[PDB]
Amino acid sequence: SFVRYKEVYAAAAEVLGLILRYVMERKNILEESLCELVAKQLKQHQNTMEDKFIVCLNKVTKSFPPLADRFMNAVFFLLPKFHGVLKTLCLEVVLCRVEGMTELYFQLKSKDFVQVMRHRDD
Amino acid sequence: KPRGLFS
Amino acid sequence: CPGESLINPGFKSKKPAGGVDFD
Amino acid sequence: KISNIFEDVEFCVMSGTDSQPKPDLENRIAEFGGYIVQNPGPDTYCVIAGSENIRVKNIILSNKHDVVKPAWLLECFKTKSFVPWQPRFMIHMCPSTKEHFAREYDC
Amino acid sequence: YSGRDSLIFLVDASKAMFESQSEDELTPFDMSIQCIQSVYISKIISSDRDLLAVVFYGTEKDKNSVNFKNIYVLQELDNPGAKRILELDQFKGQQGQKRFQDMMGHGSDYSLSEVLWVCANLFSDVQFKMSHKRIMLFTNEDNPHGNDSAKASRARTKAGDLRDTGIFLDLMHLKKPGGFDISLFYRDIISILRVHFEESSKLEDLLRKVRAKETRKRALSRLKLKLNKDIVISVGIYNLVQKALKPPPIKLYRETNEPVKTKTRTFNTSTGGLLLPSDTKRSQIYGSRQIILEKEETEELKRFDDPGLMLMGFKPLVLLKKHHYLRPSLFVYPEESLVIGSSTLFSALLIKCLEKEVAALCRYTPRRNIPPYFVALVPQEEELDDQKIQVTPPGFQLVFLPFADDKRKMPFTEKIMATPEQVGKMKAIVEKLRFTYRSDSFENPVLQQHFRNLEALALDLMEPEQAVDLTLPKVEAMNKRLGSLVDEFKELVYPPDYNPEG
Amino acid sequence: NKAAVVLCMDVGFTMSNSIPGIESPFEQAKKVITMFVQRQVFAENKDEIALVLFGTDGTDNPLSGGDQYQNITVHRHLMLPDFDLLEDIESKIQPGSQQADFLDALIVSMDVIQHETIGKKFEKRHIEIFTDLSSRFSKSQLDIIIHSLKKCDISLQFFLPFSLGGPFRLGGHGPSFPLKGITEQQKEGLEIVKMVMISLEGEDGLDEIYSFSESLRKLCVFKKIERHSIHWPCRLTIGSNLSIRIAAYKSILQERVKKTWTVVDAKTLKKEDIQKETVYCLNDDDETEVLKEDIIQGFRYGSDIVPFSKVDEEQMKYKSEGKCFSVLGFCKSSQVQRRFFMGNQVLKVFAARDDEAAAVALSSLIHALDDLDMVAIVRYAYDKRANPQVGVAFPHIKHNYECLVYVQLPFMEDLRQYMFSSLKNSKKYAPTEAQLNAVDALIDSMSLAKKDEKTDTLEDLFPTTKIPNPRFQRLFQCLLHRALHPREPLPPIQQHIWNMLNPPAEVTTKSQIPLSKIKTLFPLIEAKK
Amino acid sequence: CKIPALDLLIKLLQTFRSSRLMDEFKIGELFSKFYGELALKKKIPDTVLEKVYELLGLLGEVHPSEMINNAENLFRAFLGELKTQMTSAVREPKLPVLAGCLKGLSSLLCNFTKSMEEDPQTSREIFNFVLQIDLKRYAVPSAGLRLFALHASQFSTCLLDNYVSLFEVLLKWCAHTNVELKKAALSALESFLKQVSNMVAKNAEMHKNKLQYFMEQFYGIINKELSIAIRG
DNA sequence: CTAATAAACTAAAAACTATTATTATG
DNA sequence: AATAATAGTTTTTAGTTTATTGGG
Repeated sequence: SFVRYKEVYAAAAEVLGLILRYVMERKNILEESLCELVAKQLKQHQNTMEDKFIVCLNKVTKSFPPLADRFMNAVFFLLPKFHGVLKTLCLEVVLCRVEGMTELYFQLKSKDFVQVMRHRDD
Repeated sequence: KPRGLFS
Repeated sequence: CPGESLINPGFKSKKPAGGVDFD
Repeated sequence: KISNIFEDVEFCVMSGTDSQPKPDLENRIAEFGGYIVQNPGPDTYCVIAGSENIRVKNIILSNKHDVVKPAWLLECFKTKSFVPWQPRFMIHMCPSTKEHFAREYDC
Repeated sequence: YSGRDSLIFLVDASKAMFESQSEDELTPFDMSIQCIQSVYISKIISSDRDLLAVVFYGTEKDKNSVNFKNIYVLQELDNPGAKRILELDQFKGQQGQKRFQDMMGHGSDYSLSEVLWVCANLFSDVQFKMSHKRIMLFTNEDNPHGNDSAKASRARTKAGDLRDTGIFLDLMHLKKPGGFDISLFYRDIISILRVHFEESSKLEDLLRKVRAKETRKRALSRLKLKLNKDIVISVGIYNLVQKALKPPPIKLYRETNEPVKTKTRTFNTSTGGLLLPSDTKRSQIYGSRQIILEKEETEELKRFDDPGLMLMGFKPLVLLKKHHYLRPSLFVYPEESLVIGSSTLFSALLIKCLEKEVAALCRYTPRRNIPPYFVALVPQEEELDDQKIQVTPPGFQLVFLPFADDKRKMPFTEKIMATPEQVGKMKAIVEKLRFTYRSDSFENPVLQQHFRNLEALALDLMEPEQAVDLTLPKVEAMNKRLGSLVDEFKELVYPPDYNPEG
Repeated sequence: NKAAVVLCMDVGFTMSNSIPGIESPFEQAKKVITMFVQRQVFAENKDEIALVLFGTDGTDNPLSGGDQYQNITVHRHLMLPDFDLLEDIESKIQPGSQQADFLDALIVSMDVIQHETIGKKFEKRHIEIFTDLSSRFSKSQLDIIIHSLKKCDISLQFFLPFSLGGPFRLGGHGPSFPLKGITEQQKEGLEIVKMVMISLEGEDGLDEIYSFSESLRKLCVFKKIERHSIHWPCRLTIGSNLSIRIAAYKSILQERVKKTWTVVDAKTLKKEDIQKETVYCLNDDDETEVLKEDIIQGFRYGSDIVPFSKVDEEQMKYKSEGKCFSVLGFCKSSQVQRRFFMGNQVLKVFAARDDEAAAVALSSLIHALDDLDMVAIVRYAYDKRANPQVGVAFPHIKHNYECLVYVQLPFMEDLRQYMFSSLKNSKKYAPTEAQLNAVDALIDSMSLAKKDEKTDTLEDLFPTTKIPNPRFQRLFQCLLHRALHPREPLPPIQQHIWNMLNPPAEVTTKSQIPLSKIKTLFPLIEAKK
Repeated sequence: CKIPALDLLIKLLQTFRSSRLMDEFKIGELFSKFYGELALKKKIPDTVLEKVYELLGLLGEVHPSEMINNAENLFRAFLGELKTQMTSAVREPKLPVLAGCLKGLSSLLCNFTKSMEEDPQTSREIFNFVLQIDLKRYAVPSAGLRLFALHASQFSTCLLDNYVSLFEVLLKWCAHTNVELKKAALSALESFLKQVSNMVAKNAEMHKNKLQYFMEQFYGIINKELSIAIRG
């Protein structure tokens, strides 16, 4: 939670997402309560501004897709707000959710996928 | 009551 | 919000002006 | 433009919403040469009256402009000729048309 | 700085909005119409900086990016201009709703998930720091989507997720001859009894146009009080009251409405060419000599002390005169940014000066280019209302002190006593004329007239709204509660033939 | 109307000799005359000022004759004060080895008044006397002078370096002379001054004597040629069946600068060479020129600015009646706070002057309102070009007259909702008791109030409202310097300005140790600028 | 007048530098336009927008007498503001952007004006002597060093004084980070050595400064210090 | 035998967020 | 390969314009 440097929560989200991919090495999940704690922290002072929010969501979802479901609308909401690499961060976040792929065509067209897909960045 | 250079 | 105007919450709730009323 | 008679006659377009929207009135008066201004300028002779506003009331208090109804300019336009002022649309006129009314008839 | 307020307005387009138990009462559509017009005017007067939107459902014709059928948006989140007011007043009135029905759809199926989606997208479109998420529906029946259980479930799931994202929906009680009951489809899909047959949702105040204006948590100035020379306290100086006036004349061209550049220029009378700053000397010709000087030392005489506060001492409040009052009182709040630990110190000094009733006289300099005046500091404690909400902030009420040359002379006045019967006469008069004080009941009628005139001319009304002159007594009840007291006191004091004038 | 004030100033070598460590009476008197004369010339006072000087080596008085009226030089007659007066105060005022009876100089300056009080209108004729009371003298004309003063209507004051009866300061709060260092000549002169003033004025004769130090920091220097501010002759109205004339006055009125800095040329030093114009030109299209009426005004309206000329507003705006002071109602005195005191002035209003029935009515107002603890709401309008205002009226009793004070009240638009937090809720910032006791010890050692013994009243060790604005003092200092020294830089800030600005530092010496207690007990970090 | 105005100013700048003396005489009208625009009593634009001074500095025109005369007024105003802001009497011994912009203006204008034919030379000299700190960017001191290097000869007979103080300030400026400071100090120093060499060659008091200031420092020197002594 | 005086009227300067080049590292 | 002044918004605001009485 401490933010004086990006590194703190960067490496922290690294290790916690790794936990989520390695709590009981995914052969079991009884510490899902811990995942609830980290999700509440995601709510805790990262559902207001939500800049490091997308970064930690990034790092945990690369190792653990099934968590961005609680923030789909959130990442849909904040996409127009962001314009830098944050856009790509959000895109990979929603990309991790093939399970979350139920219907996003209407979302992306409403979230104006057209501009970003026309927005040429490799 | 002032008077003069104090007036 | 209690004590806050519903038109502009965060701003104090406004009561109508009454002026002078002898009792 | 097409008819120079409506040129050189300046209108302070402020209120004309009776039967046709204001922008259409502006387009037609631009085509026919009547000059357009949005606030009382230095050569204001006539002011259109289409609705009652505080500003219209203040204009009524003054005696410099012609309380013109848009239907009158429509009649002048479709007849392709400016018609002399006669009272069937008129409330507060200018001293010159006081002279005009006097030389044609009484009030 | 804190975020803004997002006010979302959304009315149904059906026959229920267009009908009433008594059509003399304006239908739910039109009632929502005066509500939105009134809140638009109030926002223009008070907070004409946030963003307001208009959208419809139930209309068989839709217009939205998501292409959700029967979901038609009218106005994006926008500051209310005269354009929005006029384009909503055309449908205002029972004749206006017929025009609405003609040129705009009315009555068709729709899903709450659709409107939640489109409003979430619209909120996603904004690009400003945000604090308030307020959605204000307009409907007179709770069931229509509880009828479709799948629709109700998905709608409540979407609304719950939105309120998790802070999207705060407020129910509007709306008149319905069948009722607008709560706890049937409500109190479980709204974040916050009677069947709400009426339309009471504080709509009275929503129609109450507010002639108010205040900034959003704006800091006035923060200073640093030096105790003697080295020990310093960070303080936030603020006001609970500040003079307001009509906006200054916004100069614009009479032929384009374009603000014309107003550039002034001093130039040489000898040549006509522009005067450089060097070419101009400050002069005050005292006696027969013209004292020539410049600006830098002029302000160095205007300025005498650094921005801050220089304490003079402690003194009981009795050492001040009631007529002694220089400039209107301010409030001082502890500040814990420049100097941390001054909140404990502020509480300690507050309590201690409460005990001894000792005011903190201080040499005060707000900024540069300003003389250090003398100010009295009295502990202004926290006052809690019925709901324990602080109606008086805890801190110091700062009171300002004039100077010897800042007090004009008063010619000697006679103190000729009055008989106790006269005193009792006016005591009865005042007891009849007694009431409580509240500053929200007082205004400047000239300013109110200015506001109403500006509105009604911008609203293109045939007549301006009339300001109420609360600065004039009610002569009827006045003479009712005086009666014989006035002339009795007269004959007690004044000769009957001698009026106080002539 | 003019005032025929004259000065009978001691110039003897007695005061020219300074006591080591104590400012000389000669130099203090020079300080007083300089400050008075700069406040007089800069304000361009019309009251005529003259001057005679005793204790002077030369003698050029019209009352000569030997051993009386001699060693006395009249320098300036009754004309206007100027900067040449400053030059004479600084140059011609020199240590005068000769001494003379100050009574003879009194009679000389009275004859000067009679010489120059004629031919000019005068609402006041005056003399004063600078004297250390140590100059050689013989008390012969003192009662003759008292009679002559009674027969010529000339007022007086005697100044001493000695105090009438805190750190030692000149122009500040504290002692300015040894309390018992006055010589027996000074003591007998003080007795003579006391008897002269108790014969001339009355019980305020001791309220007649003052000193140089309090002169050097206060403005009573201008109290009896003073003319009060313009009154407000109007009529307070009571509903629709009562109305009484008033003569309002503004007791508290912050002083302004009398003259703005006129923008003269730097090549000819003339405003006439400084001609200015305002060019209304369209902010685009290479600044297309706009006629000064072709520019009109608009007003902000929500998301737009509507063109709205002032004429449309004024043709229907509710304008004030004019000079009207209409009461609205009454509220309890507990319902009004100093935070609601609007405006900068204090309307120390009075009823119809010279109307004793109005005085009786006003006394009834004061008594009944005080007994009811009750304030009045009155609508005020300065004139027709002044918008109406609401204000609070509460009684104000002085030892010599009862009166009513009217102060403007706020509107709803004036009020601002500025939210705060609860200081007492800060348990993390709860005041520790040892810190509280250290604060109490500081305040007791920092208190600026002394309970006046053998009385029931309390004093303040730093009375500031009775002191003028310090900025005008140094402002006039630099003004006179620049006038006399345009080539020289402006003079520094005078020490007496600090002395009047600083509080009694003895209280600071008391607070020293509790200051250490506070700084040791309270953690206060600082932020660098 | 904003970032677009800033970019416009620099674009016109680089336009004058690149394209010059082909139609860069249609600018006297524009010169006077900017002169009157800045002479506006309501002078709002930020100190960052004051690179106009370098724009007001002109070398692409043949310079008619008009801007030559206007330059004197420019100089008087600039020395006035330099005096105002250098002294801490304005609560600041600071000049945010004005100083370097004035440096560039005079660099482009003093080329053809104000040699040592007048007193106001040393008057404008007084300002650069104080050049204390520039907070990690160090633009103004190096800029002044360059400006002196351009018009060092315009300051002769008022730099034959304070041999040491100028010596050590040159040493410190050439011995400071932001190497542009170093090279500017070296250029100013070598121009200073040129002028002092010429004057002592024309001073009859040659032996005086010879045994006074040059010989002592040259012996005392023995990174670039020795090279600098070699040059001297 | 002409005369201050608030008042509304400008300027006008300062505080209030608020991003944003900038070394340091390579 | 990063952080740090830093101009861009409000907020009064001291001189300025009107005139309105108060003399003279």
